[PDB]
Amino acid sequence: FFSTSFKYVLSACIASFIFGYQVSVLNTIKNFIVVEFEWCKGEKDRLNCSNNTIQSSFLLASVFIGAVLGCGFSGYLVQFGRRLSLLIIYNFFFLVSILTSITHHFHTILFARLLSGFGIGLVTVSVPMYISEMTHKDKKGAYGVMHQLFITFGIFVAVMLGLAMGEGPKADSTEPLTSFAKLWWRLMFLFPSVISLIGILALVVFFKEETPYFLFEKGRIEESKNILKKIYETDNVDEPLNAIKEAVEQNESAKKNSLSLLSALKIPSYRYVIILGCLLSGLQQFTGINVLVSNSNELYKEFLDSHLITILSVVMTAVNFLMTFPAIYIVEKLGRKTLLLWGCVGVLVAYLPTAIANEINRNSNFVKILSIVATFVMIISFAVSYGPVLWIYLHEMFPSEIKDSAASLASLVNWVCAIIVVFPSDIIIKKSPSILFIVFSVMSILTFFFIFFFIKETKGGEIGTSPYITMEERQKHM
Amino acid sequence: FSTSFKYVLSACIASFIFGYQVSVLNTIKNFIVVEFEWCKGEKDRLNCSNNTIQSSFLLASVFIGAVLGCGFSGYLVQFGRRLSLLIIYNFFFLVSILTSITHHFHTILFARLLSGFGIGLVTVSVPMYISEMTHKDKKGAYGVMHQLFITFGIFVAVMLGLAMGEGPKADSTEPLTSFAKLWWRLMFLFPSVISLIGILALVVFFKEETPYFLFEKGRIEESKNILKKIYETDNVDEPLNAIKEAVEQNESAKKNSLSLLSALKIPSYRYVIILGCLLSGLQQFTGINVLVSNSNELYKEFLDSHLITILSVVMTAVNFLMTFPAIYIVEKLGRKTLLLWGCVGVLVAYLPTAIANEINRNSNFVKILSIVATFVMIISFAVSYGPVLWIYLHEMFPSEIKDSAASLASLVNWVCAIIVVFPSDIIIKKSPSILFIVFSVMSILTFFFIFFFIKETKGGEIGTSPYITMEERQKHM
Ligand SMILES: CCCCCCCCCO[C@@H]1O[C@H](CO)[C@@H](O)[C@H](O)[C@H]1O
Ligand SMILES: CCCCCCCCCO[C@@H]1O[C@H](CO)[C@@H](O)[C@H](O)[C@H]1O
Ligand SMILES: CCCCCCCCCO[C@@H]1O[C@H](CO)[C@@H](O)[C@H](O)[C@H]1O
Ligand SMILES: CCCCCCCCCO[C@@H]1O[C@H](CO)[C@@H](O)[C@H](O)[C@H]1O
Ligand SMILES: CCCCCCCCCO[C@@H]1O[C@H](CO)[C@@H](O)[C@H](O)[C@H]1O
Ligand SMILES: CCCCCCCCCO[C@@H]1O[C@H](CO)[C@@H](O)[C@H](O)[C@H]1O
Ligand SMILES: CCCCCCCCCO[C@@H]1O[C@H](CO)[C@@H](O)[C@H](O)[C@H]1O
Ligand SMILES: CCCCCCCCCO[C@@H]1O[C@H](CO)[C@@H](O)[C@H](O)[C@H]1O
Ligand SMILES: OC[C@H]1O[C@H](CO)[C@@H](O)[C@@H]1O
Ligand SMILES: OC[C@H]1O[C@H](CO)[C@@H](O)[C@@H]1O
Repeated sequence: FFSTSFKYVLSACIASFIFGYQVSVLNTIKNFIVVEFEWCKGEKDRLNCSNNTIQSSFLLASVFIGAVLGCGFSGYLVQFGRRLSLLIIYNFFFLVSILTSITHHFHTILFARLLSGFGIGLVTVSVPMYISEMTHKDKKGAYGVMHQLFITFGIFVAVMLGLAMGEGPKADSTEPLTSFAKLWWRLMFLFPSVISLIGILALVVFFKEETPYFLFEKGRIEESKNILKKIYETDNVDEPLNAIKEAVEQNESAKKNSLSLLSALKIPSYRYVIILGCLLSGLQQFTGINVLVSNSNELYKEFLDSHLITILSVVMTAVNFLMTFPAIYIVEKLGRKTLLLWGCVGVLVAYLPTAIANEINRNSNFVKILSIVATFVMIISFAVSYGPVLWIYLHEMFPSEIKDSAASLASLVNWVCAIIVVFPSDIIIKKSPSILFIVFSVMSILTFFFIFFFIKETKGGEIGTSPYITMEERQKHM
Repeated sequence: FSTSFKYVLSACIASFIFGYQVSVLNTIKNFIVVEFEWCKGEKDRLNCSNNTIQSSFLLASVFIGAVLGCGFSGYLVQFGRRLSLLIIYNFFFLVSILTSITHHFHTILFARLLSGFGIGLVTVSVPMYISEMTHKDKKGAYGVMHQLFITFGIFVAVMLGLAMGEGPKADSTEPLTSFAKLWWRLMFLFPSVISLIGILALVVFFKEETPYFLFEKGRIEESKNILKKIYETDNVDEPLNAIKEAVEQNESAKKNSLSLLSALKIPSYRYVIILGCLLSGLQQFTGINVLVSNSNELYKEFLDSHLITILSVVMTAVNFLMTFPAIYIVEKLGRKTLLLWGCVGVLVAYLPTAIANEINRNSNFVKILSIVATFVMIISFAVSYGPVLWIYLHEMFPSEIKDSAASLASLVNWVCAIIVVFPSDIIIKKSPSILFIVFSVMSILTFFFIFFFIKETKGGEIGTSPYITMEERQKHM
């Protein structure tokens, strides 16, 4: 259904779109910066050299480290508001897009990409929590899948705009880049400025209210009543205010007992749910998803040419975008634990045979075809499950007293594990893919058993509840 | 050097960064011109048309950013004064970082645009913070600290550029020294370290907000606490009542929906608003920013490179030394007196030079007269108009529009900088007699405007203005 809840969640999905677009737009056009910026002007080949590898590694380290920092600071910025965080995100990305688009050196664009990763880190926490507190509880997951839905649409859009370009600068060539190339790569960088302005317009014109949970939590009880009546489309909103009123009584009880996130870590009951979130969020990167997102080109560069890789990237990202839709219906109909475990199964289906085949014959044609299609398996499984479900889960698994802080910590762990996985995986897939893919298979099975034994279902809960800490296991202790 | 002094110095670190970011670009610009190679397609590597165009753009970006920063600081300060200082510090930390690593005209232009945004934030936030963290009897004396450290920042900026050689020759082609390629980025970055120092100072010792704002927003007991902290005495009910009346006038004004534009329709408020705008913008018609912005362009014609070095150093040092006497005089004499004497001084500086250029444009003594007249103008501005304006704008408004109108006037100052400096940069190139006679006419006009319209504001309680009286503020619609 397209309700008021849906309009507001969509308002936040613009920040989600900027998330995805900034994740992938660098990789879309990086050959053209390598040529234009003359990173390899001393070697025979202009797209591949020592200098390019070094600096292009840093241009990803920027995104990931800035996302670590941005998720860390999202915990203290959301303290001062959710809708505020969306306006900060939009106003921030507007300027960072401008700067990225006007840089003429590796340092300025490294700075701009680190700022862009900080924006990513803000979005990761801000948008899913906003959707968590701005939605009908029955539809928390359906609309939380919209977060990842629009992230994926951002990636797909970034890939689609690059095809308006010339689809390659000759590497062996000494030919300067086309004027339209030199322009459209900067224009692609700047497009998110327009998108940011659109988000700001939508926030300031139509969707002015903040989340009912927050307003009730900060004393403005009648503004809570108003915006909750507006997301629920009725004057009768007793039960959601009961959810919010009890969760907020819990927040202030905990703050009376001085239960900061660190103090809760000295409490076992809270520490268990916290570390469960940390591990579920850090394991999302052990799929190698950003090994494929960052090095979508570098992986298949051994056995494929430019045209097929263009088409591959397009259909890969489009399949990614189209497989998030089913998750909208699955996350709610089945449950989150269910879809998560099915995702593990899909990723194992993908990785184990590539490991086996590479162990048989790395240089096999069957191995190359199998690599292509196993990649698509990983994508179809990731897009319909873990992707959406993690950001849905993290803002439903935590008690109200540490709901916001714990979510930011888990998102920080997500980006830190991205650092852990992506950068060594591109060393190992170069050396021995069998080691890599057997590790990812074992991680699929390990994560499966972890989720099966420890991870509990979270569908349908009111705001500020956890299946890990009952009500009495948290008020009296906190 | 009371507690109020500690708090105002905490705010004056931002004033230091203000001045530094203002003159640091101009101090080392030759070096960037050589690195970025804006004029390499000619025989002369420092002087060409493209340099003129892009340098004018860099200065205009700073000015436009200051306009935007003051206008936005009006809306920012309602969320906090010390908050404005924090946002400014973080902002300039990262802007100094970016300014330091720029390698193109566009990135450094964008960097200076943001630097000007922070400039405009400071221009409004810092004088207000000092206005509300000090004794009502010492608002002016501590308000000079703002401009005192501003001038100190310009002095530091010019001083550090001397550690360089100033050997990016116009006739040479020799590549810049490694230390030279390093030091101007280090100078752009130094305000990052200074921003860190300021953030530290604010967050550790000077945690409390201003009493006026705290009472404006409900924290009455914390208003009392920080009031007793700055005043070093607990029974300070009189400042609390000044705040109570100003804040009650604020709440009653918002009750009738008094925004700045709503006050513009009531003549009572519109009068003091346009007085503020005019007094604030008239500070720029002294030609002070024509000299600060185009310091080298004025004396490159009759002065050599080393001679420009010493002249800039000593006039900037004089600016800084002569901002000190205002600290005592603003409180001993008042603002109107010191303003009128400043107009006198500026006329003494310009009018002899104006007539002298018509006497003999190419006179050996006209150059000497211009040097002495420059120092007369510098001394005149630094001790009076410079310090006094930002003191005046945060005492002359009723509290219903105190912050909003203060921000509007501080904005107008920067708009007038644009209206003056660039037409001045073009006119002084043609006929200094006309420009100096116009600046002298402006001295006379400013003198009479201040003389007839501008009232004394010393000793007024916070939220008090000599233009609108307490019962007049009540005048029901
Ligand atoms: C977050 C972004 C930070 C990027 C800058 C990190 C420090 C890089 C060291 O300085 C570099 O030294 C080179 C000569 O040695 C110069 O060619 C180059 O211009 C300069 O930048
Ligand atoms: C206490 C919370 C109230 C703040 C929200 C009020 C409505 C939205 C205002 O957002 C505006 O977005 C612009 C982006 O261009 C900013 O430039 C501008 O400064 C800011 O005012
Ligand atoms: C409140 C005191 C701190 C609790 C310490 C954490 C260990 C107890 C948590 O129970 C867990 O329940 C799961 C059922 O879903 C089991 O599968 C799992 O084996 C078990 O560990
Ligand atoms: C879920 C994983 C999705 C991975 C998608 C990452 C996209 C980055 C791949 O860059 C590709 O480089 C080519 C030139 O080299 C371009 O022609 C092409 O447009 C672009 O797509
Ligand atoms: C985290 C990985 C994301 C899924 C990608 C699946 C396999 C990608 C193909 O890899 C490439 O093909 C051969 C193996 O198939 C190797 O010989 C080659 O060195 C490797 O670069
Ligand atoms: C109150 C008036 C303040 C005016 C100060 C303006 C400073 C900018 C002038 O540039 C000067 O040019 C030289 C090379 O061009 C530099 O070496 C020198 O350090 C610098 O000072
Ligand atoms: C890149 C350098 C690191 C930037 C970090 C910015 C400083 C954190 C924000 O400041 C804090 O805001 C609170 C407002 O309530 C105050 O309570 C507290 O005293 C103050 O310290
Ligand atoms: C904002 C102005 C500050 C005070 C003015 C005095 C210092 C500048 C002097 O001007 C310069 O010296 C001669 C004027 O006597 C002219 O020959 C020359 O064309 C002119 O460029
Ligand atoms: O969907 C692809 C992206 O989503 C994840 C976060 O949800 C990122 O790590 C990944 O690059
Ligand atoms: O030191 C003089 C400076 O003060 C004025 C602001 O009051 C600036 O324009 C000028 O650079």
